[PDB]
Amino acid sequence: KETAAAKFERQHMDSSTSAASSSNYCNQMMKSRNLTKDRCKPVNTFVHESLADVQAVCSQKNVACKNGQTNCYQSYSTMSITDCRETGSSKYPNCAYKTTQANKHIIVACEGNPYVPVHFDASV
Ligand SMILES: Nc1ccn([C@@H]2O[C@H](COP(=O)(O)O)[C@@H](O)[C@H]2O)c(=O)n1
Repeated sequence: KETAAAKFERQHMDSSTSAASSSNYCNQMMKSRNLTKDRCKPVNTFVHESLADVQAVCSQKNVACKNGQTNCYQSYSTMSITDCRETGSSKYPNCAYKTTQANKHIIVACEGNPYVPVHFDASV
């Protein structure tokens, strides 16, 4: 279908912009990245840093993932991110999201060879 690494890039990377522009940023990106195609994905984070900088997190601070696995890594520094959260009124297929732009550390799960990000765990 799509490799685990390519799925993570499509769902979470937005290196083209340095930050969310408007309050309509999530509504647009969630659709263009096809995250509202069968349902409205409730939460989704987009990272505004280069792909190389995001893949480097895999060799930074090892921490437990929310599920208890230990292949999660936190960035040593803060990164520009956009948190997208479904609104209380939102109803598929008319998905509506609330956009929050912020600078935070990210936590990702990595796997493979090369060892790259395959899952977005959280923003701290
Ligand atoms: N801060 C967060 C928390 C979760 N997520 C996304 O939400 C999805 C489900 O998250 P949980 O597994 O934490 O419920 C993850 O697959 C990840 O893509 C996110 O993108 N940003």
